[PDB]
Amino acid sequence: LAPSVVTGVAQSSPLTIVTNPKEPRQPVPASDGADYLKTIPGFAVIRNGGSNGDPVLRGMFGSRLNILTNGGMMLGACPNRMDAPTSYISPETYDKLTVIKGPQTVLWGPGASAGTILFEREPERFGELGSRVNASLLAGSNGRFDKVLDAAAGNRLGYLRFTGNHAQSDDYEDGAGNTVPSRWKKWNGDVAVGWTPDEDTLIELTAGKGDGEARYAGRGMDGSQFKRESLGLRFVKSNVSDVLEKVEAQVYYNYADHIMDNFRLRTPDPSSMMPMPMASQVDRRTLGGRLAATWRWDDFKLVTGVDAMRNEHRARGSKYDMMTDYYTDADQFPWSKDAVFHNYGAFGELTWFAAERDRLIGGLRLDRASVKDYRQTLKHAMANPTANDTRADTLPSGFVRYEHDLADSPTTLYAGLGHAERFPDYWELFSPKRGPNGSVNAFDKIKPEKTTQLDFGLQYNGDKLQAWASGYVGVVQDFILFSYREGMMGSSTQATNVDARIMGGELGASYQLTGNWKTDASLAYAWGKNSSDDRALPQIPPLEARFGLTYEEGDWSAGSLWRVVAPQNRIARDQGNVVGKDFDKSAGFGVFSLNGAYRVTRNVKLSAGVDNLFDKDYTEHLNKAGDAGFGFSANETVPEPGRTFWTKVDFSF
Ligand SMILES: [Ag+]
Ligand SMILES: [Ag+]
Ligand SMILES: [Ag+]
Repeated sequence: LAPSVVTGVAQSSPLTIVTNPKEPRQPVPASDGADYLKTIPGFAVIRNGGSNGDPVLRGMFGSRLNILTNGGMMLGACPNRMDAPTSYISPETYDKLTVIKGPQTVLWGPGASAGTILFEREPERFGELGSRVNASLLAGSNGRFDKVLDAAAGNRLGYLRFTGNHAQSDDYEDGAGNTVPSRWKKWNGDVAVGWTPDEDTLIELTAGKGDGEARYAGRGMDGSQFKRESLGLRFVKSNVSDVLEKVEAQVYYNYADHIMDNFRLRTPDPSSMMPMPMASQVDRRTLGGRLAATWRWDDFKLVTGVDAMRNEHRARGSKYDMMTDYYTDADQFPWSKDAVFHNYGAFGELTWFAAERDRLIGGLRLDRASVKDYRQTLKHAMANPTANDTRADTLPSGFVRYEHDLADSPTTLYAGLGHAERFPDYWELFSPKRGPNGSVNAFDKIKPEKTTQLDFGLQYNGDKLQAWASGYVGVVQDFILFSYREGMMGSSTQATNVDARIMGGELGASYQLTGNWKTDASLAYAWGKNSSDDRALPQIPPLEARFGLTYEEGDWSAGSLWRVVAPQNRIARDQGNVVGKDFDKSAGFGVFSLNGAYRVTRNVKLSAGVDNLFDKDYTEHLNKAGDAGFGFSANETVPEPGRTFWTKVDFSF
């Protein structure tokens, strides 16, 4: 019953991790989706600045991860992914974060090669007329200050719910006393209206908005705006029949409006490729829906449904007349549409409870994906050879999983085969300046990515000791890979298709030593190989381990955490994704941190922490290369923060 601070999350069900994001996390997160996944073994984060990291799962990056918010899909618009999906998510506003590792589900959209991530909010359960609030404030080093509010009121028949947050930090300092360009600010406000005409019905309308700004240690530009707009409507019916346990319909609309420039959060580097004030605006409009029925009968559960999705991308730039140094901002020009994606899918999952200690699950889905290139020209300007052209493909995926509970031990074993196929996304088709060799551009030739992967592992849910492991081996056909070349002026990317082998796993245990002392540990490993070129895959996080120690008496608790990270010597220089490249073997490091928590009232709880107690100067292997405009050298990557203190108070009524 004693309050805690979360240093790491364990796996509770096979392949499935579930956590409540509202608890204090020990490497305290910069109020961003990617930082709440640091806590779960298998995740790493490309650091861009102080916030807005790009999450990497088992070495896979980007659209290989399926990031859902209330079953809806929010996607960002920057061509260089300053606004990864998780930039718009504020996790402590959500109630449940769950992660399914590997291509082992079909219920939540196409192409979840690496895994799916589901932030949800469970609906209110009001009986009498009533209300509830929970809130939190947080203050830390470097001007870090966060407010979070969650309030609802309603009764048997419906409810109003408000969720909001405001969060900011100024530039942090690394372990050497250098201050890192990394100031950020974020806010969100979202409302939900729910109507529950009887206990077998739920209709809910959601709407919300958010904005932010972020300085980027790399990049060469900063993000001055991250406008989000979201509209959602869903519909749940329970127990409509004896076999038809549930029917869920849902429709959602998301809009991202991003602005990047070099004069609002920095001053234009007078000796770069951008000495002139320049901004670029992009937006992304996303409309999509789901409809699914769950059938339960005998020893079988069956979920069948269809989903659909459209999304569109547009952009406009600034202009700088140079011999009259007059600046025309981007809002003075029209939008140029440049891409439209469509997807329609149909899916089903079947669970056979072969009684007792045996479970067998299989799913399939078939997807029709299509894109149209709307760029009339390229970037001064030249013709686009694929203007108005279209591409489509029909892509099937599916999986089988078997689960076995043992006789003696409280042990579950499991193994699964999964095949997943993913249509290339906006960044793989539109951001590279060159496609495969012999191609007119990326849009024309980049093939879908096809992943076949074997997942297996076990859980020991004993008393005193809980343990879990999950491994994976797989091959990827036509893995989409970026290469960087230096043609004198500027850097130029090239997307290609290669074949890859991948493997790895995570394991962890927590032992309850006494009634007061618990210890736990985790290990995460990833390995990747480009078979086409016989060399390592780029941007693969090195071997990582975490050891925690926690004492809890009555109302209070104290924790320690050691994070130790191996060097990464398997690299692929000048290859990577759309965001970063490999360049140098990384050094290992260890980082130590302390936290404490104390329940004052049944409504008020306190916590505090020191991150990086020993002020270690360290950089992660994945982090982006720092920009020549600031104090960063040649492919030196942005360092991690130095010692930081934080304190937090949680309220609940
Ligand atoms: Ag941008
Ligand atoms: Ag620029
Ligand atoms: Ag310019």
